[PDB]
Amino acid sequence: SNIFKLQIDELLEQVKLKQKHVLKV
Amino acid sequence: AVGKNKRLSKGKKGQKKRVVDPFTRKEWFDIKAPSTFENRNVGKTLVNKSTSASDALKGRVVEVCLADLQGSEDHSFRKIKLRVDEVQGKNLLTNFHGMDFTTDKLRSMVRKWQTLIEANVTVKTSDDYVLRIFAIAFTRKQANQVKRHSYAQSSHIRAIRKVISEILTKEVQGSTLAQLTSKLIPEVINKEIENATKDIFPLQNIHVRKVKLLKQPKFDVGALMALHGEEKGKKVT
Amino acid sequence: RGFSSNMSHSGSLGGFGTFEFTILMAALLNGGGINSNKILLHGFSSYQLFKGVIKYLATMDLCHDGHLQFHSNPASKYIDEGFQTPTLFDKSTKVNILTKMTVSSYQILKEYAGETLRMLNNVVQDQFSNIFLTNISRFDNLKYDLCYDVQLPLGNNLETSLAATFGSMERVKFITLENFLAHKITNVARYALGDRIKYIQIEMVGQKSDFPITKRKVYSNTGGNHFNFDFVRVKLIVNPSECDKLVTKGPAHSETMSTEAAVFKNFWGIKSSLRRFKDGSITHCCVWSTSSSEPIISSIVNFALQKHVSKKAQISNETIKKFHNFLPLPNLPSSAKTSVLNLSSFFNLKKSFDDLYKIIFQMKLPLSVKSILPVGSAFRYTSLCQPVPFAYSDPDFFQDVILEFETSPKWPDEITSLEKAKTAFLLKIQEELSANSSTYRSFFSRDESIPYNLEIVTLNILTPEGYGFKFRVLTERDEILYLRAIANARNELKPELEATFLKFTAKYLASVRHTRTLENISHSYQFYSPVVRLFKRWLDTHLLLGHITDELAELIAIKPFVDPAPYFIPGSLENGFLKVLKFISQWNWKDDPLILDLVKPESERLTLAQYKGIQMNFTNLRNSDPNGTHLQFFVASKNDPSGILYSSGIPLPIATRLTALAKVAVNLLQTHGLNQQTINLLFTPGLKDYDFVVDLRTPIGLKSSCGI
Amino acid sequence: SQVFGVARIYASFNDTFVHVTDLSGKETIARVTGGMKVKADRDESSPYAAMLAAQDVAAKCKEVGITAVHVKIRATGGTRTKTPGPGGQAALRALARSGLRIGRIEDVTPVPSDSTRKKGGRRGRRL
Amino acid sequence: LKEDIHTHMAIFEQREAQAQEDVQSSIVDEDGFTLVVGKNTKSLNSIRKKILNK
RNA sequence: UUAAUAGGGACGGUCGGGGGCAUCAGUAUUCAAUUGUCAGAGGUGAAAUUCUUGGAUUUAUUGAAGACUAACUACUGCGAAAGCAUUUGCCAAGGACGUUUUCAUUAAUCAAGAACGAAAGUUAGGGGAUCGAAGAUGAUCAGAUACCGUCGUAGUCUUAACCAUAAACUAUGCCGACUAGGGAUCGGGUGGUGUUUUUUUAA
Repeated sequence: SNIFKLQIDELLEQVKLKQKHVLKV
Repeated sequence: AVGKNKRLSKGKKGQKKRVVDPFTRKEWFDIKAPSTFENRNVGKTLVNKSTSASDALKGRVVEVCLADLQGSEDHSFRKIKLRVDEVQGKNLLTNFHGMDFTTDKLRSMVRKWQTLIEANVTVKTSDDYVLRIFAIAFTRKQANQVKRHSYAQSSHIRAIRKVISEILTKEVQGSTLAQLTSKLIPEVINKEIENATKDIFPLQNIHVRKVKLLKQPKFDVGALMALHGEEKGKKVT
Repeated sequence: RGFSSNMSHSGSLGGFGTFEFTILMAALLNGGGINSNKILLHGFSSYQLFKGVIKYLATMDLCHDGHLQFHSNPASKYIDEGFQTPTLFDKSTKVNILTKMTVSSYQILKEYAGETLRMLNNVVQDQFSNIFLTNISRFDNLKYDLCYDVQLPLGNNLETSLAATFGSMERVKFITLENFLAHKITNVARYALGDRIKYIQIEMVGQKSDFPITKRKVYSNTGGNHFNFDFVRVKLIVNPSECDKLVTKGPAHSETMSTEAAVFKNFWGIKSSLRRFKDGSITHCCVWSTSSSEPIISSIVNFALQKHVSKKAQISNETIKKFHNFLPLPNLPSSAKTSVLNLSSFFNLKKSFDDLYKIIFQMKLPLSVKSILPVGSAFRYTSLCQPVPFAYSDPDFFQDVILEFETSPKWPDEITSLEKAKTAFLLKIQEELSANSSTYRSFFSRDESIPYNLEIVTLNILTPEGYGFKFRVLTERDEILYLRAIANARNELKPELEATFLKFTAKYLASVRHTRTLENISHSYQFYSPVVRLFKRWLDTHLLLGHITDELAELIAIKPFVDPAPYFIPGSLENGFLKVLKFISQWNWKDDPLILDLVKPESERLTLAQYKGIQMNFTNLRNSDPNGTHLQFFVASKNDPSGILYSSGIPLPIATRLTALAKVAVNLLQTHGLNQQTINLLFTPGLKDYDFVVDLRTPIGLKSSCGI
Repeated sequence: SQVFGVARIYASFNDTFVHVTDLSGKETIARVTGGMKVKADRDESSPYAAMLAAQDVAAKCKEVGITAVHVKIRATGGTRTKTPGPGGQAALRALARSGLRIGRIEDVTPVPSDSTRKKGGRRGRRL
Repeated sequence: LKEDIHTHMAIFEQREAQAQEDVQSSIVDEDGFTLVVGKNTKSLNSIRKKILNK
């Protein structure tokens, strides 16, 4: 489960949107 | 006792009248055996006609002597159980269900002045068919033996049981159920046990006493058709 | 999975998006059970929250039997009654959130969730990448077993008849003709095919959703502001068990014409008929004809759509036909009418073996015959071309058969005597067979597959039915002697000797287990016997079978079946073959091992200890061979825990060539869609990369003698 | 042209049952007993009652269509006697005299490897 | 082939025969040490490698 | 000073239906589900209570419960005795044998006292299939079949304590020596021998 949990965290940060564009829009 | 002096019973008051011959509605059905047996024809059975017929047919178990299926009196003394699995056009496709021997022999082989050895194993085939195997073997005296009895020491008995235990596990695991039956007919399993147990102690009447089918996998019609080796209807003109 | 919040009654797969996922999961935090109990807790983590919703969608039904109600503004409760459509009612707002969700799409959505719930519960193998980092929507043909494109008539407005069929009751029901037409084609296709299929998707190719501000409604080039699409494509997920049934059963006959029978007769028209069977039942059914070029699915949809939708429609799926034709057509009676799924030829070969199988037992020999185990390719339904009587020009005509006798202490202790004793047993078998059964013919041959064992002699039996069998003797003393050779061999020579053992166990010991499990497994996977044969056919065209052992091709080709995730089990010839191509293209055999659970569809499944054990073997081997020159493909299973049995000795160039071909093939597919031109390129060899090429011709044509 | 049945014979010390069924045994073809063919309860176990019962099934059996049977004789077994009595033997003879073809004969009496205590007790019974 | 098999094994049974006699012939060293040979042992070469193996 | 054909201890491979704790199997009995059929079933010398057309009895596919290890079973084995008969594992104990290993008299008899002690029985829990004192009830006709039939309490099983009695027998104190032959068997060890066995996996 720990391996799966860390795998989730890796996926999220990869697809996390860059906050700079949020300010731009 | 249908006599008059025989006292009246309470049940006699109410008697359903016999208004149907049950066999007016019964329909015959022909059984066939798997391809591993020489004689596939193994008789027929009857069921009430569908209002369904197939439901009562599925799960039906028929027991028969091997000699009829193999046409050899060298198998007059062995019995097989077949279970119905698929129905097609009055033909029943059966699969192996179990094997057992007749009572008269088991009394016949068992004689005084020797040791009785029985081993049992629970094991599954490559087809995930979980079966239980029973094996029987007896000690024998040598040609030049002079002792009246041929009793074997319990240490030998445990040694023989282990050899019988390990071997029976070997064939079943390394074979399928259909393949497993294919070895039963030539009684090949026995003759290893004689050879494997040959150095430990001389034995006689080595046989696989009984076979039980504990669990079955999910049914596969496609496989069953292969073991037995679709049909368009006729137009109502 | 290609799921979006966009409209689905139009035809696009979707209707379930993030909002529907979010609204659903919110409701579960407030209840969801039949007893209105919470199924999800606010303390759950992301994995648990995701697990519950996927588990929820998988097992509880929302369309036919049962529906949910919740209060956005009151515990959410599951109702057993269903509205026959995907329904997620909101009592507070009186809004059904699944209105955009179609019935047909809902079953596919349910299948995906339940199919994934199995991997989520899986503990043997990591499934993070498949569940999340694999796009299955890239290719429809990979994602769908069958695809038919239907060209509607008069497509700058649809024909008056089809437009007239729209009707006023349907404008009110279906606002757009596209929504109506999609429903029309679905219902007839569903009703016609019935159990032959699992899931159906109707896609409206070339449907636009954005238009210039200068225009009031979307403009399609063929539409002319009338219909916003180019053409309709019918995609199916077929059911292999009942796909190829000759007759479509219907309601039983009765004194008074029942409603279910009535619609059956009206739907099929002249194709309808009332037939009797051997069991004696009288039922309304229609009979079709099998063909070796196309499935029954192609004909039924063509007739059904034309009769009901429009008599001028054009239905064509040439890709599957071309795939079917590439499969070598056997030279048997009624070969053309035979379906690709029929294995009668293989069974007939087995029956001939059975007759000989009886004779050899009854023959008296010094040692009682223990067991004869057929191991030929045909016995596992993998032979590239089906067996044909007397077609001895076929390379696979002679099927290998293992003969084993009763264990004896009299076997020779030196190798060279041992087989010569085995030959003596074969010699006697031949003599008695020649005398007692003269109708059988026989001869001896020289086998040299095992290196340096130049005395193994095989008996070839020509069966009267017209089949050939090759018999080789197995002795228990045989395997220890090879071990004896390895131990005494010089340290420099030991790596060579173990290779000789490796081939021996490949032919004698592991071969038995290989044929046994593949044969039994093949029954569940109906399309395995065809697809493997085309796979070998594809390898032969590019001159790869010579170095690739037939077993290795089989194990590569079963991966899409034992491990279909993230995809489904293939149920089409095209779907199975291309998926094998997809796997090989993306297979990193240098860093990723290939290990298969040779088991039937949900024991003998690999456990954690066995799984890790095989993994350690790969790491140890790659530690010695990181670049992978000595070994390229690591194929392991219960039969093969070492993982090198069927993939040893392959030159690296052939291994790279195999992967290079698969990659480029996939690239061609992405650049150009599946069509007649592309598929021809797939199966034709360039032959230019080779440094030198030699042309050979045989004196006579061998195609006829090969049974083709 | 030859249909097989199974003629299961249960010969108890106070009665004899003649039972004919299909090969599976699920479908009963004809069950007759010594009691229904006798006037007094004591002759239920008599051989004479057995021949009447055996003849009755045989006539019924021929009507059905079956022409041969496999006989599986048995006694009460359990903690009691294991060998079939004269009634079971007598019924077997009648079936042969009836003209039906006999396939195979086997004794299927229940035999316990280990048995519960008998009803007679220690001093004994059958006085 | 029949002739070749016959000649080959016929020589083998001879070679096997002498080998088994040699091991079970009460071998004694020049200094009187009697080699111990187990029953069913067939070749002295076999005895040597068993020592080398262990 | 010996290392007693005194004794103790040790070690090697065996040997045991010796003991305990778990574990596996086996039919059989009863009960329950389903399944086909129909008039009786049961029981005894002759009968009646009893069950049964809501389907008895019987047939067949299963499941559950509690006991118990047939045939093999022997003038055979183990244990001080009472007693101990399915497989496998764990636990400790032990007779005999082998020993060119060790103590050096450490021994015999015997009070009180102590351990256990077949079956039955008592106290307090569990379980309760079968059999079954007691009690109830059918029949009370006929002497080789003359006391049977149905229900059946305590008990029969087990846990923790009491009770300590058997034709618990060689109807027969113990320790030590000596005073006839014969061949059968069990365990161990020694030699020979040729059959079954068998081959560098090991054993």
